[PDB]
Amino acid sequence: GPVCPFRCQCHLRVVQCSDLGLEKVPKDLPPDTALLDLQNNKITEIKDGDFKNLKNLHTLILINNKISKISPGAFAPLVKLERLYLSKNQLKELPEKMPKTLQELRVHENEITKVRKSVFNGLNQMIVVELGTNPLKSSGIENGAFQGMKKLSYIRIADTNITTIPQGLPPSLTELHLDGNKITKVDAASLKGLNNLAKLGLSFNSISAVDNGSLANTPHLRELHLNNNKLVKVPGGLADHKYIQVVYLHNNNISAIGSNDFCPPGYNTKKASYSGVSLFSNPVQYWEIQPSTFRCVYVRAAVQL
Amino acid sequence: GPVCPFRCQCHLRVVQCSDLGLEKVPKDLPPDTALLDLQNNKITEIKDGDFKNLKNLHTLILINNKISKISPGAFAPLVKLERLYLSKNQLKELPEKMPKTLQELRVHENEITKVRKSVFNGLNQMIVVELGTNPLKSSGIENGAFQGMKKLSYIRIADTNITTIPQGLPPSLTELHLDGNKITKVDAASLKGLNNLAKLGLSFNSISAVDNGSLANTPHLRELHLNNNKLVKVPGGLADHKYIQVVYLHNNNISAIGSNDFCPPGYNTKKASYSGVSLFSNPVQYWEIQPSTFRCVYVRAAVQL
Ligand SMILES: *[C@@H]1O[C@H](CO)[C@@H](O)[C@H](O)[C@H]1NC(C)=O
Ligand SMILES: *[C@@H]1O[C@H](CO)[C@@H](O)[C@H](O)[C@H]1NC(C)=O
Ligand SMILES: *[C@@H]1O[C@H](CO)[C@@H](O)[C@H](O)[C@H]1NC(C)=O
Ligand SMILES: *[C@@H]1O[C@H](CO)[C@@H](O)[C@H](O)[C@H]1NC(C)=O
Ligand SMILES: *[C@@H]1O[C@H](CO)[C@@H](O)[C@H](O)[C@H]1NC(C)=O
Ligand SMILES: *[C@@H]1O[C@H](CO)[C@@H](O)[C@H](O)[C@H]1NC(C)=O
Repeated sequence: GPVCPFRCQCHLRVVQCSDLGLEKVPKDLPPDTALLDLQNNKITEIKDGDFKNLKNLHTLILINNKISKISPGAFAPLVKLERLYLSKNQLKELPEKMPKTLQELRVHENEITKVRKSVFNGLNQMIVVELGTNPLKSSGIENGAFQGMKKLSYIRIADTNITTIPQGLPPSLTELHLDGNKITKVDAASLKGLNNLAKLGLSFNSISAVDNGSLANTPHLRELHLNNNKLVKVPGGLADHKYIQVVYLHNNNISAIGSNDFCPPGYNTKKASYSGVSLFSNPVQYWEIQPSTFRCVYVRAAVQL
Repeated sequence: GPVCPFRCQCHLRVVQCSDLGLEKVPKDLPPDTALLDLQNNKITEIKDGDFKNLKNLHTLILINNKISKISPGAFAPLVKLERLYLSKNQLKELPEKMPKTLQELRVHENEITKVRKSVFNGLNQMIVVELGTNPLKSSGIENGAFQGMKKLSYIRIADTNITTIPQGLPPSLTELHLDGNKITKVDAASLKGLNNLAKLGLSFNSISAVDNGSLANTPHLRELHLNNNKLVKVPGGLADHKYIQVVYLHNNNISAIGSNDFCPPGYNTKKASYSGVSLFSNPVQYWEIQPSTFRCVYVRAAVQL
């Protein structure tokens, strides 16, 4: 029969092996295991036999190991796998042939420099991907790499070397989080087809420009965080956009605000009302903003100067 | 209504906020939240209002933050809390007035130097405690500190400064893991009353002696790991013990093995059969062990010299 490794706790389909200095994945675990916690050990690779007879496993936590190598399909026997947590390891690339049931993949704080389309092909249950804190550059992401994920709703690539928004992002996305990178411009083509995008996080980059037409490509966008960048003007298209409600622009280089930067000239009843606009920590001062500029805002607390 | 903090994912009673550099616990989370994941942020303290209206919370993950301070009872509003994970933080002591529903407490890799009985009083649902990787000394553990936990089944104190087995341990214990400390002796009094103890992990200490009578105080002990210590002889009492099956003694200073070190002189049918005995990496050599010494072992693979 199955064995609980010495010091681990195996109770009610949970195998708890965190904090033990283990050097490889334990074998002979109970076949009905639903959650496997191997956080904070010293595992250095995942080999082909590591995950056999764990056909009920829905969660695998490998956070904070020393993994620098994963055999292709090492995870494929995990036919019910939904969550794969690989953060705080030493991966250079994403694992190939992950189980098609996968819903969430976390690879925060690795050494990832290449993101291949192939890793993601057929991963049609994937809803969330977290890839931040990696030395990754824009050249390292194949165009349309994330396109094979037809239900993908959330992606975050944060605190990396990327300099442009990835092209060919899946149109199912509702959240795109690209905070703390080295992005210098928002181009319209990267946002093309993102008609379900609700949130766009571009905070803490070096953005100096938003292409005209950019935001019209995210017609249902509701929240736009562009604080802590190098903007010299408010992004074009806010007045004509019908869904935008939250626009953070604090800590930028904006020296003037024109009268139709936020509001169209005539009250447009089809345009959603602003709930939050931040403009503080910019060269423009409250006394340089024409009163009319926020005529379409009716909650006075919404605008923060 | 409730708010999902920007970049977090709130889905099906799970609030996923890992890897965001957050500096405090988010407020206004959905009231039905069952699991809250705040792993890998920059939270520096838990204040009194932090956990209100989270009455369905069963799991709280605060692993890998910078927490150096927790107000007494900050966690008490968490009336359904079962798992509290506080590993990889900067705590100096354990939180006071934890919820009485608590089943598992993990505080691996903190700066804990004092363990008070008071923290554990009334925690009668507690089954597992992990306290390893802490600068903790034996003087820092009040006598009988763990005694208030009447269902406690597992405790691990590993990779600390402790030099003796804690006294007044709860008699419900089935596992005691004290690997990698600075323990120098096994005294019988520390083991007194541990009649449910099945596993005893004392590996990687500086143990030079096991008091006679020690193991008789754990009458139902099945596994005893004493490898990587400074033993000069096999621990007394193994021949008379009726339950011991696994005895690891590799990497010690054992220079001789007497004929009744493991087996009683006459076959004792009430004594459980050895399944594993390790003796390699000791001064005694295979050619110095009288054949009869393992007469009560019938699986020849059991004994490793
Ligand atoms: C950007 O890439 C270089 C290697 O080309 C790396 O050394 C640097 O730390 C990266 N930035 C980060 C911290 O991701
Ligand atoms: C963007 O659009 C605005 C308003 O129509 C215009 O003033 C500006 O010159 C345009 N920029 C470019 C480079 O096309
Ligand atoms: C801000 O914009 C001005 C001109 O509009 C320019 O002189 C400057 O280089 C920009 N950046 C900073 C950080 O001041
Ligand atoms: C033992 O305690 C001292 C402080 O008295 C500490 O500096 C040392 O690192 C401790 N051992 C460990 C690593 O727990
Ligand atoms: C422990 O017991 C053994 C066997 O009865 C005996 O040889 C030994 O001297 C005892 N040690 C002490 C210090 O009582
Ligand atoms: C081992 O025991 C012997 C005497 O039996 C002693 O000389 C020595 O100090 C002990 N320790 C080591 C590490 O050899």
